[PDB]
Amino acid sequence: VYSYTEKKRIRKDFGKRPQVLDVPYLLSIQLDSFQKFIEQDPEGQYGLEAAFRSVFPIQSYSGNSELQYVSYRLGEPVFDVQECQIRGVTYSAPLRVKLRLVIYEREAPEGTVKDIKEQEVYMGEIPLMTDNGTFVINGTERVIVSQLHRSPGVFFDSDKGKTHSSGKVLYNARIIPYRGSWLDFEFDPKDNLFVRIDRRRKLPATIILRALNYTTEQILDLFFEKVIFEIRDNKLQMELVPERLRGETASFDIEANGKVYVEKGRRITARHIRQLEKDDVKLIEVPVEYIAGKVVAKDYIDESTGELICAANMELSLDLLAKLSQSGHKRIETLFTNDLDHGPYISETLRVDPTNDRLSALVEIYRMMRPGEPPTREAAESLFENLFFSEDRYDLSAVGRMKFNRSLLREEIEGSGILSKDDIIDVMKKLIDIRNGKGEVDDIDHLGNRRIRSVGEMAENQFRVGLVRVERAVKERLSLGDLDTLMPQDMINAKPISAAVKEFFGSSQLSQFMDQNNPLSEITHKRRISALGPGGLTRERAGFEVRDVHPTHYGRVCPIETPEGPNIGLINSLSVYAQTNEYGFLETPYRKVTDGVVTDEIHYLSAIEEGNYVIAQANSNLDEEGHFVEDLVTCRSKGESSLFSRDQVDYMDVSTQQVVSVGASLIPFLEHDDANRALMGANMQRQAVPTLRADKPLVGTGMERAVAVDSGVTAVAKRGGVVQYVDASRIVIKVNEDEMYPGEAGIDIYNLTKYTRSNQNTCINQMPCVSLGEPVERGDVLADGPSTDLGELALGQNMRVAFMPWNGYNFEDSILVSERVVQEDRFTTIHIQELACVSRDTKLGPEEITADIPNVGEAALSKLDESGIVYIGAEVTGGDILVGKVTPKGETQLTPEEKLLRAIFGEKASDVKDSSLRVPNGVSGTVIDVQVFTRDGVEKDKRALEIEEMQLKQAKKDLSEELQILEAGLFSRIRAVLVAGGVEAEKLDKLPRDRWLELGLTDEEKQNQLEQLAEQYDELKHEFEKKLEAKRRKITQGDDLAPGVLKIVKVYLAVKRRIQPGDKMAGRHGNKGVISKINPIEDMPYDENGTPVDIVLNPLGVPSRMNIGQILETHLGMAAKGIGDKINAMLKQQQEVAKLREFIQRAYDLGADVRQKVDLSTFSDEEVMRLAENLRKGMPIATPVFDGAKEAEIKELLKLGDLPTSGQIRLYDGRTGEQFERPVTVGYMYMLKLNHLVDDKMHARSTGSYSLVTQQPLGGKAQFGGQRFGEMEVWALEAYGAAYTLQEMLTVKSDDVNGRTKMYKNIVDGNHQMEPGMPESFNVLLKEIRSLGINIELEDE
Amino acid sequence: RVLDATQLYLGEIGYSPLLTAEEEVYFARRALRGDVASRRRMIESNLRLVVKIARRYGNRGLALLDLIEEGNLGLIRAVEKFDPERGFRFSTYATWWIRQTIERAIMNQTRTIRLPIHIVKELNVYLRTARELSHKLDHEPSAEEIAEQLDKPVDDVSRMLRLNERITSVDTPLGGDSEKALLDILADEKENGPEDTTQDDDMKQSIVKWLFELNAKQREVLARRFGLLGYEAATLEDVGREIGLTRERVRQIQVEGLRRLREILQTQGLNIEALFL
Amino acid sequence: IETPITANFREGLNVLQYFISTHGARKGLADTALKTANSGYLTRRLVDVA
Amino acid sequence: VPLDGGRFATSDLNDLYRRVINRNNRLKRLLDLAAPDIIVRNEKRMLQEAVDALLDNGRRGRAITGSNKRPLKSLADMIKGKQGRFRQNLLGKRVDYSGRSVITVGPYLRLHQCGLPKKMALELFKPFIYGKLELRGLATTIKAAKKMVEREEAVVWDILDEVIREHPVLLNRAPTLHRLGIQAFEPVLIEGKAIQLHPLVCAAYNADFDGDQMAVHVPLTLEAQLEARALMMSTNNILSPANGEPIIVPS
RNA sequence: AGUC
DNA sequence: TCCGCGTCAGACTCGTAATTATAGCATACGTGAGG
DNA sequence: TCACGTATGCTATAATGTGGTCTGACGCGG
Ligand SMILES: O=c1ccn([C@@H]2O[C@H](COP(=O)(O)OP(=O)(O)OP(=O)(O)O)[C@@H](O)[C@H]2O)c(=O)[nH]1
Ligand SMILES: [Mg+2]
Ligand SMILES: [Mg+2]
Repeated sequence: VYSYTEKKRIRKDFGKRPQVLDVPYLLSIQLDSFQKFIEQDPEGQYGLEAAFRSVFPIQSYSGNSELQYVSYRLGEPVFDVQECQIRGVTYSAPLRVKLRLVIYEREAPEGTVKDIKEQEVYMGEIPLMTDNGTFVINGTERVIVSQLHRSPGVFFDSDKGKTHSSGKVLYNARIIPYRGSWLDFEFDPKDNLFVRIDRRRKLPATIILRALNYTTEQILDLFFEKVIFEIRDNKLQMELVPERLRGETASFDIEANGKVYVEKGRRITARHIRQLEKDDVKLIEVPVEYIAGKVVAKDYIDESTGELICAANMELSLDLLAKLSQSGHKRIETLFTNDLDHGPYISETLRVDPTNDRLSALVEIYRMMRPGEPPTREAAESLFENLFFSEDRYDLSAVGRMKFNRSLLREEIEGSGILSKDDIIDVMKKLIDIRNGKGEVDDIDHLGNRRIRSVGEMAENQFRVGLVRVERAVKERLSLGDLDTLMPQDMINAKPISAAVKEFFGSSQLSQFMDQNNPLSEITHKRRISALGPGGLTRERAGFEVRDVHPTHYGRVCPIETPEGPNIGLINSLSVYAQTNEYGFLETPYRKVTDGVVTDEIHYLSAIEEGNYVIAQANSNLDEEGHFVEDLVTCRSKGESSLFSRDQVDYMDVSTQQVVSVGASLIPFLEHDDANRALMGANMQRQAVPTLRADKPLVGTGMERAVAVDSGVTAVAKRGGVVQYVDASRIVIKVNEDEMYPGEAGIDIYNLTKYTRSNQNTCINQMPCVSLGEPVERGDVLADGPSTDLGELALGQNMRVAFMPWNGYNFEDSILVSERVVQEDRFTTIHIQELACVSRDTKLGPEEITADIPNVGEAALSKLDESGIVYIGAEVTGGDILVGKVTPKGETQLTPEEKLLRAIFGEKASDVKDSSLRVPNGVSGTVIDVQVFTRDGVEKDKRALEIEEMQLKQAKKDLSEELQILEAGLFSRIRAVLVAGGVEAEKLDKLPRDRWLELGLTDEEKQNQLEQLAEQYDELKHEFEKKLEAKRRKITQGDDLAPGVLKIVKVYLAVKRRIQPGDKMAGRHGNKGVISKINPIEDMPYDENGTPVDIVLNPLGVPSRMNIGQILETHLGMAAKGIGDKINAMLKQQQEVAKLREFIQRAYDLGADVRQKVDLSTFSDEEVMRLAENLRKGMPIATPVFDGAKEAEIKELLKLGDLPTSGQIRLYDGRTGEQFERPVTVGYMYMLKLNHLVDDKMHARSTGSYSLVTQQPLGGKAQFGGQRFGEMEVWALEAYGAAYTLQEMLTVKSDDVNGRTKMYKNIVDGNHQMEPGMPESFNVLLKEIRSLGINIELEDE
Repeated sequence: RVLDATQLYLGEIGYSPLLTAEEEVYFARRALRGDVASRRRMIESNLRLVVKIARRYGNRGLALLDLIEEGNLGLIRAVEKFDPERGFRFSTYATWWIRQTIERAIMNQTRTIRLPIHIVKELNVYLRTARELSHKLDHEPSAEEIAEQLDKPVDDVSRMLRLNERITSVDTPLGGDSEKALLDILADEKENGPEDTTQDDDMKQSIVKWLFELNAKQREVLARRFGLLGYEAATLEDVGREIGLTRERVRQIQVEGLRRLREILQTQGLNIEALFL
Repeated sequence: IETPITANFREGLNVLQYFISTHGARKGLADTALKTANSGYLTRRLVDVA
Repeated sequence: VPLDGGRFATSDLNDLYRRVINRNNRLKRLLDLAAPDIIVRNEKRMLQEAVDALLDNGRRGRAITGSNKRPLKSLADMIKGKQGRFRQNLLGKRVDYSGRSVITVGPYLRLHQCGLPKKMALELFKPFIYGKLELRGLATTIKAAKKMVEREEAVVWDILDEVIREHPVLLNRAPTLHRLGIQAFEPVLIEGKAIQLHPLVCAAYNADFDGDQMAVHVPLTLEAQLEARALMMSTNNILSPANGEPIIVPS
């Protein structure tokens, strides 16, 4: 059971592990997240609903006036994505919000029966996400990368030494909300508990409890266990708890009843403890000396005087005991504090605490945050309540509350966003438990503590900021104004909200130009996770621990895909099967194992859930529809891996691929490649420029098709049916009755995008896959995108490669290529560049776009037409004028020479300059397209007007063909419905189709169908009118441009670049190279058969690199092509469909334990010859990642091709004809041409423009810059002798202004003398030091 | 550890007396008559009002402290032109003055290229109109749309919105990281490259050699006119001051010098070669 | 790491051995980006002194 | 300065000077007006704050944030940092007659040679061409010589070949860790855009041709040419200056 | 966002 | 002992170019051109 | 003496203390 597009070309699968779950939609994250932000939910606070209910209702300071939110609505987008990209505008929907101004009476108590004004106000346009997952901001496609941050909740951490060479581990708790001030608790070397509010200055931890209204005795009752001391007759007694002592040393002789249990000065073991507990020991007699040091719990006062004998939390003595006895207290509650397990921390912290009561504590807190400002009681209560106990300034969020409650071992997940008094104490309790030794520290890098924010959360936050800025304005105007004349829209401003959101989608670090070199680049960019940007880490902040692979990354984050750079470890590609949980943690699918039998029941487990279960490995062998074959299965739990029995196994990895990301999944023999090289391989696949002919990969994995489809760059069939009309522009499909809805006409139109510019100026071209009259199913590829073969992803071109040295032409990774590659235009690449020419208005006057340009050859003006615009189709080269432009010059006081010169030619050429847009130097292309944007008031150019004539008539034709094909397809249905219960075949075709409004039949369901088709026909009739008026308006519309700008002409050039020495090429195992030489076909090593090799790569760049994948790819590639060469030979000689069928079935069903079955047979003869015709240019094979082809399977495949098992061949030198002395590994490596072309990197400069302040030449090729002569490079000249070369580089070559011109003149004069001076940078330095008020004179000789 | 200039100043203001109605009247009568202490006490007591106004219009241009000092200048003019004879309170009158001086300062100091209040006021009306347009047109105001609403010239609206264009920092590094500042992209325009300056040297040197190649009387009225050898660039009629003293003979000889020189450029290999230039 | 990689590149690593490899690999790569700075800072201190 | 867009762009020193002048002049005013001393004091604090921001912003506590939120660059910041003027514009600089491109092997080369692309070398030796063109009398003047080069006439190639003869060029690779990271070669004009490097010196540069690039620099003076040929030539720098061993070693 |  | 300040490699490529808000009108102050 | 951008001036209900980022590190003073 295979689909139609798979019947055309089947990939052979060497995988053995049946996939229970298919690869999901890869662009899930971006779409779900943003969809939640815009999604209208009444209850579920997500995006805007949440944002409005959070801020609103806003009530005035006076309390008479209030503004309340009803609902919102997004207007439809003013411009489609297409018009936005061309015009250079943001693709957005207008946000209209219903708001109700309600007013109260001041005279009545809270009478709402005065004024209720309700109206729909504009607050900004919100940028919309494309169906692909991108935003178009100012006509540029951008991706907002999902973010990875610390989940709100609690975290318990500890400086492991660091502070105090004492080497004390200081434990701390950090409470992180989603919004609000941070609450820190920490220990000090002296075991005093401290609180930092908002990481300000230190305060004693007990002070915060006093602010929450805790008496001293209540605090102590919270942290400490009480120990009772009874004073009986004269001897001292204390109420014993059998264990408490436990692992202590007995300081007194412990006697119980009359009989001695402990010996004094011996350690109390488990036996003593169980003896005492079983004897039921509750009183023990003790010496008076033991209480010296014990801490009293409560306040004990003299009932006679009524004065305090001892305050709570005070160290007892023999005399205080005596005074207590004689007052009449024969029971003393003392703190249990035995070091070790129960530490007196809070007891010691109370002694450090300078504050006494609640007020004194609130004042001290107030004084910390606002130091200097006098306390008021109202102010201190207000500040403390507004810190962590205000619903408006503090919000843990659901995830914060949930992680908080789980960390404190609660049962309930959901609760208050504000901190309760119990929360804070529980946190302090856990901190102190961890200090004692029971309980552990949380790990920050653990994915259970790192949460994912995709777009919608971030758009939501910026939108809340906008609202908050508005709330101040609104509340301010509600109080000042008269309430009754004043409506809500005069108070609201749209520009703050629009500005907040604009700054996120345009200025933000996470909003970046989509990387569109190739489909994989796009798909991987959209599933990126960054720990950087706002609310995240910085490169400075980022250590070594965060960057490295965490155990929990298994199945969630790729371990082998991260930029090799400063961003190494902060930026992460998402794993294949990974997804976001409801709270935003990453989760991974796992197959439930029940009673040892491995069900297809699939559970997504979060980082924290995963720790708890034992998960078997994917490679673990299952036994035919039940349990594990092997007794001791290799599994992982508690973040570490070993053998387990079958009964212990809870779960298993869904696929072998789930560990890896998308990009790395496309690497065939990943299993045989070093992880470093593999990283750069997955990284270079993103740099692959699509060639002119998109060639499939012979050695694939199977992710090829998934990636091509999910990327969206391919046109995929929604409805299916049969293709009515193919064209190099469009595909119209007639839908099948079963999916075809009876309402609208059932004809799908996919318009294909032709040769369009990418962000990296690569070429985006869609070609049709299917032929005219082809039956297709839902989810079939209808048209191939730029780097896609029939449905599969095709990033470059496979080639006959031989591993062997050449005459140093492959020295260090250098690549030797055959001329045949260039001839066959393989790795020929298309670049579409967009150049704009802007006509601005200056103080002197408007710039003119005439062809009438001072001092210009007829050669140049030949290519410009009446208006001054180059013709479509015109080939151009550097310096040719594309759009002629002249700028008004003010009265030109000329040098006498120029007066003479302008007098000689008489070409005074009026008061105007030459600012024409001309082709950049050395770039050369054909003009494919021209666009003109004019404003409204200025009279249009003749060429601008003819452009609009074309767009208008072309628009009319497009819409007309829409209505025509839609009407034909709609009446074709009415014709079939009318036949249903009314045979009039020949009679209905004769009368005109235009007079079919009269035609009906009897009142049944079929008459209602006729009514549907008739209402649609007329709907399309008016729709066509309003569509055409829209198009006409946009074509006439003097687009609103930047101020100053009258019009803009955009020229699109198409350049064909040939492969050439200096161009960078790589494979998919991170194996790079620069092309050194293009060898004539004659020279290249050739086979016994006479066939020359395409590429000669250096053997020595494999064993050092430890990417053995490339060699396995080469052996299999040759075997694949071996079988393609057999099929090619059988197709050349026609032969039998029966014989081809035999060979091809034996081939597909080769592998030792091939998962994929192919019962050829069912294929019809026509399907088989179309399949063979595709298999002829080499049978495509799939080697999954970690479940790939075995060496023995590859050698078996080679034998089927009659190729050698060694995959080494005899080669003959093209030059000499003699044989190479030993066999050479030859086969097919799929190779990629990366974006790094020498054409773009080659740069040279003799003299140019110079920098503004420093007077040094500029940097960069775009600015025609000199190479930087850095400190490092200077030192080299210092080590040598070379003093003149150095001075040259410092002086006449850089700053020295006089020196450089003088030496230029000397070099044309052929003097080659320096005449050095003073570097202008130094003159500046002096001036900058004198500006500091330091006298820095230069003493003369 | 109170180090902050703002927190110190606000501490000092709080330490002041708050004035009543009868106290305001007593002090105000003495103040206008020219009491030292009365002026000082009325100013010091009403500093609080300045702050509740300067903190109100925050994050709009200048900083709080800067907005407080300028506001204080309004307080002084307010105390100077207060009328205690009118029953109406001081706070009411002062609020006007403080807002006036703050707004005026914010209109001048804020913009690097200094903008006149007349253009600023016009700008304000354009912007308020844009706001009302934006609320009803889901899109933003066009220049022409604003011009239609105010019944004013499109050119005038465009000139104003151009002046609104606020200034980009040159010293600011752009490339996301501190990679390259704008200064280093932007070249010195007024300064010619050594290539262009050397070309002018060649022309100048050539002219000197070209002057000693034509007729002695053909390069004595051609250069002394254009100001090549002479000191001042004279005209056909003004060459008469030297020795020529002619109008016709000067014009025939000027052009005779240029015609022989046109053939000197056709033979050396320029003429149409150096015409493109 | 207490568990070594028993396999070689010809044999092919399994998912667990490859994942375990990653740690060492990436620490190596991060080392080149970050540590080059301290090496280079030592070169520069040495150069200034002599 | 005016950007092309009609907008202006300015140094942050202008914002800091304007702070200082506004507060200073306001202080003059409040002294003319005999203001109460609390207000005079505030203005004197604010004046010292502005001057301290202008000299060294961020040392006196919280630096004054301008337009983005980034602290304004003050006088001291233009001198101080690595980025100041010392490290950036003075102890190293951008340089004329400098170029770069991808490197590739030249196995055919002798040790003292390097493949230099035609178009790259045309541009680097522009003044040297202009000079010979006028001594041959093929160019009447410099602007005609420039237009002959622009047209890339066949005679110009022959002249360029003549200039490059026995003229050494410096090749540099980042990072320049030791002195052999710069070496001089005699250039060999080659058609195509890639620089060709001799294999045996790849060791000193740590050059591997998987896309590395090199800077080219032209020693202009007779002195600089001689220092390149005698001191910095590939052939003459065979042994490592670090240890006695030959760096020029087959690999 | 990259390249050695 | 704790806070403060100081370093943290060297080049290269691209790409783009924003936001706010200050009322409204009448006399006062300066320069140039025309009568 | 006007023309034209710029500047100063006054409005009188009462109103009178301000309000972004939160985590580097290893060395060496004061
Ligand atoms: O981050 C980097 C990378 C590379 N380089 C400089 O570029 C050179 C090439 O960087 P490579 O990544 O090619 O490394 P390599 O040649 O040392 O080793 P292979 O993996 O190719 O076997 C490095 O040796 C170094 O001089 C840097 O300066 N910084
Ligand atoms: Mg390398
Ligand atoms: Mg390299």
